[PDB]
Amino acid sequence: FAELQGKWYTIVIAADNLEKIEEGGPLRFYFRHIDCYKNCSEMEITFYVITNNQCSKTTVIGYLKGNGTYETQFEGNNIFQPLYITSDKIFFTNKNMDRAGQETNMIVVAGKGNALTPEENEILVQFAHEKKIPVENILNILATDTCPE
Repeated sequence: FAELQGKWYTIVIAADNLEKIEEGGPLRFYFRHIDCYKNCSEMEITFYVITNNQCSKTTVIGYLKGNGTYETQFEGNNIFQPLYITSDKIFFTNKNMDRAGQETNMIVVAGKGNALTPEENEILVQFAHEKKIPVENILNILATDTCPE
C-alpha cells in the first residue's frame, strides 16, 4: 500500500446510491494527495468537497486494520481498500455508513489527471459488475474538479 503515496485526482466515482455522488452529494470528493505513514498503516488523504457552495479543503486519516481495510470517519464511517494499483491509477472500493445508518457501496478511481483509457474503463466495468454497482452510476468527476490545485 506504500504505492498509494503522492499527488492524485478523482477521475471517476461509481456508487449504488447515486445521489451520494452527484453534485451536492456528500461523497463527491476531489482528491489532491495521499501521504503514507508507518508502511502506509496510516493514510492521510487530502481532498476537496463542496460544502455550502464553497470549496472546502479537507484532510482525514485512514487507519489500516488487521483485515487489510482502512477505516476513516467522514460523512459517516468509511471502510475502504485498494482493489488495483498502477503507477498512474488507483481503483478503490469504499463502503460508507452514514449517520442515519444507510450503507453506500462505491468505487473510486484516482489518477494523475487524465481521463481513463479504454482498458482502464474495462477494468472499472469489471469491478462495477463484481461489486453490483450499475454501470449507469459511473460518474465523470474529473470534468467538474473546479477547486484550487
